[PDB]
Amino acid sequence: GPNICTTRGVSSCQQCLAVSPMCAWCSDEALPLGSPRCDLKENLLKDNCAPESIEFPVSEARVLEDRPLSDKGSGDSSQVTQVSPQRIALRLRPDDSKNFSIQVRQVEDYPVDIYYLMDLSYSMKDDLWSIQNLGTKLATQMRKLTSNLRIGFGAFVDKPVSPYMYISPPEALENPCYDMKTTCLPMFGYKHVLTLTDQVTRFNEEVKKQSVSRNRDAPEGGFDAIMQATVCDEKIGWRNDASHLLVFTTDAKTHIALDGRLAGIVQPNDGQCHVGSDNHYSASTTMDYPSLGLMTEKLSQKNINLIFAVTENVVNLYQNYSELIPGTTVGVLSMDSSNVLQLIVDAYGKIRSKVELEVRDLPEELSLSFNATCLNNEVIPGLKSCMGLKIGDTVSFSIEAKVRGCPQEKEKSFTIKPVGFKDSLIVQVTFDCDCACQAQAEPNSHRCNNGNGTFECGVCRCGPGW
Amino acid sequence: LNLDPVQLTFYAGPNGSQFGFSLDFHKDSHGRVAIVVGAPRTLGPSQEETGGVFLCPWRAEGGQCPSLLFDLRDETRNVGSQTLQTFKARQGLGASVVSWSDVIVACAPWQHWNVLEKTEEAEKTPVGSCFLAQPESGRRAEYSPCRGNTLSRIYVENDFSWDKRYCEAGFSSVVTQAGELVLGAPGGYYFLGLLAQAPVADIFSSYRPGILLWHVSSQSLSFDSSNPEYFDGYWGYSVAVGEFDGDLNTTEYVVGAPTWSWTLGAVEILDSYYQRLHRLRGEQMASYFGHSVAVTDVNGDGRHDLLVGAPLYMESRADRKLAEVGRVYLFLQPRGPHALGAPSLLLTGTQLYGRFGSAIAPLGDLDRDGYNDIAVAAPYGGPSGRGQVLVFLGQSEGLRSRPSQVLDSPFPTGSAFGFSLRGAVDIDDNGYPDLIVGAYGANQVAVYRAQPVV
Amino acid sequence: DILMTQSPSSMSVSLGDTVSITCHASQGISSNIGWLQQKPGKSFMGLIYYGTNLVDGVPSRFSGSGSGADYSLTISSLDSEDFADYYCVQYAQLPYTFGGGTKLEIKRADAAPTVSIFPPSSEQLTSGGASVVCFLNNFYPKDINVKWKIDGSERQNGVLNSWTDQDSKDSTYSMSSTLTLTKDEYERHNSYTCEATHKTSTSPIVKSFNRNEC
Amino acid sequence: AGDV
Amino acid sequence: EVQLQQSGAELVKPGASVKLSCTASGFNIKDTYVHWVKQRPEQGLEWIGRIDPANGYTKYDPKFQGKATITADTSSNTAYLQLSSLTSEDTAVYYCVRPLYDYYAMDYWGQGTSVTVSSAKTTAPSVYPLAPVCTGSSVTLGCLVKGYFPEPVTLTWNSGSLSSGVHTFPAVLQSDLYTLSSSVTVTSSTWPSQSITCNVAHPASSTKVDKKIEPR
Ligand SMILES: *[C@@H]1O[C@H](CO)[C@@H](O[C@@H]2O[C@H](CO)[C@@H](O[C@@H]3O[C@H](CO[C@H]4O[C@H](CO)[C@@H](O)[C@H](O)[C@@H]4O)[C@@H](O)[C@H](O[C@H]4O[C@H](CO)[C@@H](O)[C@H](O)[C@@H]4O)[C@@H]3O)[C@H](O)[C@H]2NC(C)=O)[C@H](O)[C@H]1NC(C)=O
Ligand SMILES: *[C@@H]1O[C@H](CO)[C@@H](O[C@@H]2O[C@H](CO)[C@@H](O)[C@H](O)[C@H]2NC(C)=O)[C@H](O)[C@H]1NC(C)=O
Ligand SMILES: *[C@@H]1O[C@H](CO)[C@@H](O)[C@H](O)[C@H]1NC(C)=O
Ligand SMILES: [Ca+2]
Ligand SMILES: [Ca+2]
Ligand SMILES: [Ca+2]
Ligand SMILES: [Ca+2]
Ligand SMILES: [Mn+2]
Ligand SMILES: [Mn+2]
Ligand SMILES: [Mn+2]
Repeated sequence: GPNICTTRGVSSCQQCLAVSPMCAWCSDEALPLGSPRCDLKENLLKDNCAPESIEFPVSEARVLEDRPLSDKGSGDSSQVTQVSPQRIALRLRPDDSKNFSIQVRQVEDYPVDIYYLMDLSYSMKDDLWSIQNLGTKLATQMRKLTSNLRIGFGAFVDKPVSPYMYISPPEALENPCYDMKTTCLPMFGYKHVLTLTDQVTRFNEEVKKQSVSRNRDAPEGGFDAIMQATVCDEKIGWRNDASHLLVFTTDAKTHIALDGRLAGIVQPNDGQCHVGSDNHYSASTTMDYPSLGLMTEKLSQKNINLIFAVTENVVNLYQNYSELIPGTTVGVLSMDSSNVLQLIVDAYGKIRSKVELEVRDLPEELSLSFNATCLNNEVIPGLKSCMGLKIGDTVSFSIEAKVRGCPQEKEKSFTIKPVGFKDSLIVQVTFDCDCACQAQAEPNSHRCNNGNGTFECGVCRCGPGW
Repeated sequence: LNLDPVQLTFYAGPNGSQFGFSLDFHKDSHGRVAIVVGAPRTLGPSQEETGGVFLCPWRAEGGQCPSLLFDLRDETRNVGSQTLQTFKARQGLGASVVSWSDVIVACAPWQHWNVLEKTEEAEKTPVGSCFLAQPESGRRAEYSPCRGNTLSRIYVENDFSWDKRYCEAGFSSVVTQAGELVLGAPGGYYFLGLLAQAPVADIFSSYRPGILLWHVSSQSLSFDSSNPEYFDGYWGYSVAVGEFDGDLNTTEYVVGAPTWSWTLGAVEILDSYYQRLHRLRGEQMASYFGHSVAVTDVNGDGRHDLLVGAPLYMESRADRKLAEVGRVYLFLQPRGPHALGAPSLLLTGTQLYGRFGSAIAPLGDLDRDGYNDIAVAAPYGGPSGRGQVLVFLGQSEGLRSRPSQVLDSPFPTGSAFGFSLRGAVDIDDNGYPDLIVGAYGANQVAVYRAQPVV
Repeated sequence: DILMTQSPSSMSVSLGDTVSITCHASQGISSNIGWLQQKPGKSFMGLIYYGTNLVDGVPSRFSGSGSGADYSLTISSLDSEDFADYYCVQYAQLPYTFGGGTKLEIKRADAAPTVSIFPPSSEQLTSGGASVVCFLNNFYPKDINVKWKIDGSERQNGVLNSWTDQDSKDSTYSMSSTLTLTKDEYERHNSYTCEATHKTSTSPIVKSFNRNEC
Repeated sequence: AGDV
Repeated sequence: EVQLQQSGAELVKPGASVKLSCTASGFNIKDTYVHWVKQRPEQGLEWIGRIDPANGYTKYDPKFQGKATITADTSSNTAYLQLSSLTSEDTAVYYCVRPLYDYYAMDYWGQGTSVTVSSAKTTAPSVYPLAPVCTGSSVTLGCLVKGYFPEPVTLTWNSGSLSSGVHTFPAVLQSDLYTLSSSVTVTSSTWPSQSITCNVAHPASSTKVDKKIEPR
């Protein structure tokens, strides 16, 4: 009987396919006048339609790259696979949809970069003595989780300028601790000390040569240091295929954007690198502290996992910042940084205890829906993020792509990628809205009103200009 | 709505002087409007930055302006077996300017101060100072309430109480209609922040050059606090005045503390005795809620209304992601003695890192419809990120949620177009109030004249 | 400490005159000086501070000047009220120090004193005391010297002098010299004299009496 | 207090 | 208006201690420094010390270190000067001083507080008449007031009647006791024609003696 395919009374093969994904078109000549050329595929064959002349695209989804998930992220030349498939071809006809799967693995024994970013204001004097053996002890505990560990060290205080800095007497500049009975380093905004290296004894001996400085106001300029340690890739030494951990320790509050005006600094943070051969932040006295948003951008950009390792007196503070900088973790530091080791290990575990999908370059007309399979084959509909995972665990998502109408561009491509991951699934989309018989149309056909029309797909169409 | 974005007027200062960092309208004794402009990086005599002030006469053509000269020499006074020292290097004279009557107040928030006694010192610190002038008569005066002669040792022995050594008085400024100057000092009491008030008349009559430390008996400073909520709050980052207690004889102060309560930010309304009447809390941390404040009746009920800027507010968008765009809060004063409730309106920026709400300027009644209007700045906003100023019109229920007019920066990138604003003054005397916009990054000021409504 | 040599110690001047008091410091004080006024039998009133700045309420006929270690107070057109004491004070260093002081006095024509001597009363003598009084009234200038003589020989022990401030009416001065002896010692002698030495007369103005004889 |  | 209202005159014995005051009026004592100054006829003016009533810190001339102790109570808006182990040299007038504008100046002065240190008990004056010896157109009489303590004493002639042509001299300290003299001049036709009396009152011991001047 009649259906939405026939009752719509289409005019061409193109219009026929746009009605519904179940519709087909017949391009045969020997077809009765009353018999419609746009009906179910089962009905056209029933009406003696030539199988070759039947236009009926089907929405499909075939894989192109389907590497297996790697058991070990150790070694290799970034041949590690933690997403599967890595690429698939997708074909859709108007208003239709198709389903496909993706797998994700938090790989075991994956390389890790840890950059220790330390407050060395006078308040942190007791803290320095504690971590004089951290590097080797941190190597011992992380060796259980990775064979490719690199560590580095950087330190900050505050912008070396009044009123943050003591500027009187002249003796106070060379030695901010002059009025007391001790010596300490001159003020410094931020300074890089140790580039990320697998030689852990370098960390220890660099720390043993460090000492604190002294400034006037309790809030310190640690965000300046977070920025530079992020956007100075080559100097800090972040590896491409590795988990990037930026550890931030302090016992005090922090200066934020627009605080710099108290030192006469008004120029917004430009988000660029300003750490030269002298390994000091040069724009410290001329450029304002960075905003949280700007920090978030660069952290996300360089795949840096920020870790606030602060003391109890300011846990609430950084916990609230952490919510304004997604992917940020917080750990409670002791008054002398004695527990900084375990803090980091728990943070790293917490970091890799989540898989959250993200979508890039998705066309306007395409919409998606997800079902997550976390823990033990438990399907969680309308969700795209698993949690409570461990290293070596695996999850999977079922994904449906629903196209609206027929776009102008018949081919596009978007990416499915977990947050903080290197690998990704590239979906190659192809909108099959047209018919193959159109490629062999007959313009100005003898069959259509003395050449005033075009004969394609067995029917007469009004040509260009009419 | 009816500002003219086609035929502007441009005033300009020296290259790298930050000419336009602050500005205000100035009427002489005859009622002739001028434009005072602060240029906090203007070179001094020793070829070193000291800042400077310019008094620009109204000319439709614009151009260069004459300096309003102030003393720029470092002073020294050996007295009371002590040595008083003032240091004006990089003091930032013109980092804020304000006009009242035929008098101009220009401040140097970073003027440093030290006192020496034998081997001890009070420490070299930025107490800040304010320079006052009566251009027509040439009279000059100063005001530096945070100057002290206490030694470093004493502050330590007293646990750094009442430490005004870093006040940076003049950071923000305002003058009551009664002629009472009010200076925001975000560094006062060890970076808690304080306010300092004193009649302009008493300033001039009590000032003599060379004294450096003198008493202004009629002055009034706010108070220290043991409450951690006020620590590093920069109470006085911005200041304004208004009527919020129903008593027309008393004048209330509005103070911004953008880092109040662990960077939550806050704005407080006070009586002239610094007793708190209301407190508006920030909505989001590090948003710098209280960066700028404005007082004007926008809905025409005769009751002043309060506007607060949080230029670093991050708006919530799709996929749990945030975007720093800035926000402005409108608080309508209720009928009679009642607390200011929740914000009547939330205006949010659109351009990322645009800093919408960095400046908020009462325009008076721009379109002459009977409701006062305002102008908000997004100094790094607009599609080009060059900067924008957005006009919002008053209405019976507060403000329009959408701008009536948008002024795109006529300057290059990095000019900070809109960092300073001032309105509600008819400069060409055409019966319509006008708008001046500073762009210190470009060392220029733009004047927008209001025309009849199309 | 810093010494303050104020000069002159006194001056005789008239109304409408322009005068100048000076002050010399033992070292530089960079204008850190103040001037004061103490009217007769009253408190102090501020005149100048920081060398040249008038205190509020002070007439402009006063003026301060100087630098380094030499400073001056000048009064143009003297008023009747201006006749009083004046002191300079430095506050360049602690301790603060003052000048010796300067007293402005009304000038007038010279005038010889009216001397009068008075032997011991009968009441005093019957009590065991003996006081001879010698008044020296209405004279100018103030510079005067009295000398007691018993039997023509100078006596310096047991003398008690007292002077009046410049009289408001005739602008003169007066003095009261009192010689006190015991009753027993008063009767050992006979003659009692007081000599007045003034610039109005080279010869001393003598007045005396003889005990018992009258 | 400050940096302590 | 600024006024410094000090305490009344004190009268104490040596070895004891005394505490003067200086109450602020029309302003807060806490605003400025508060100095104390000592004044004597011979030695002139001397600076004792200062205090900042906002915190209580003091400074002293090393001459007065031990005797002078300056304090202040912001509550009563008053500043005090304690003196200890008093002596005859401490006999002086004491003023409290504050500046006008200059932090270090000495502009506003209190009326002052008179101090007198003496072991002298309250003694009544011995009044003696003074008649001339056995001529001119003008005659001069007198009246001695000897051996009284403490000050002051009011002296008149004919009970305030005869006032013009009179010279009452300042009192002088004679061995812990005061001595005072007064003279008067008229025409020869007036005396001994008209009765002239010397009225002396010493409110301390409450004594109003009257001696008539008789010729010899
Ligand atoms: C880090 O971020 C957290 C989360 O925002 C902040 O914690 C909040 O702090 C504010 C102010 O200190 C608290 O606000 C108060 O809420 C009370 C009602 O809350 C109850 O119910 C919640 C339900 O979860 C409980 O968690 C909570 O314990 C309470 O039992 C009100 O009673 C308060 O009102 C009084 O004060 C306000 C002004 O603050 C007045 O306007 C009112 O009229 C009234 O007088 C107040 O609203 C909030 O409860 C806290 N939340 C949590 C979860 O702790 C931290 O302060 C912040 N820290 C830093 C360093 O940034
Ligand atoms: C996501 O999970 C939902 C389960 O709630 C799936 O939906 C049901 O799927 C069947 C297919 O066998 C349909 O016939 C039903 O109509 C669906 N019910 C709904 C949507 O309420 C859905 O297919 C899953 N999506 C993907 C991409 O796997
Ligand atoms: C499409 O969905 C069906 C059932 O929902 C499933 O069996 C099939 O594997 C899915 N296709 C892909 C490519 O995952
Ligand atoms: Ca009021
Ligand atoms: Ca209103
Ligand atoms: Ca309007
Ligand atoms: Ca106009
Ligand atoms: Mn610490
Ligand atoms: Mn700091
Ligand atoms: Mn610190």
